[PDB]
Amino acid sequence: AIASEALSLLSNTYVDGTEIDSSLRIRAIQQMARNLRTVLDSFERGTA
Amino acid sequence: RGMDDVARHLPVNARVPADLVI
Repeated sequence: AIASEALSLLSNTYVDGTEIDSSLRIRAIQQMARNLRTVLDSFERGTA
Repeated sequence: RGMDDVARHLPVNARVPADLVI
């Protein structure tokens, strides 16, 4: 689960090319890739 | 502390006389 004001950043950019929004885009990318990094092995752990 | 190696993203050994136990 991702929170509010968390995918709305990942859809479009309400600003025009700001660095803090690059940091704010690389944070949500990680908060959405990390859970995948766990659930891709979780259904291997189910076999254990 | 450094901030520089993170702001880019977004020798010798002497012997001792000791008492070794495992």
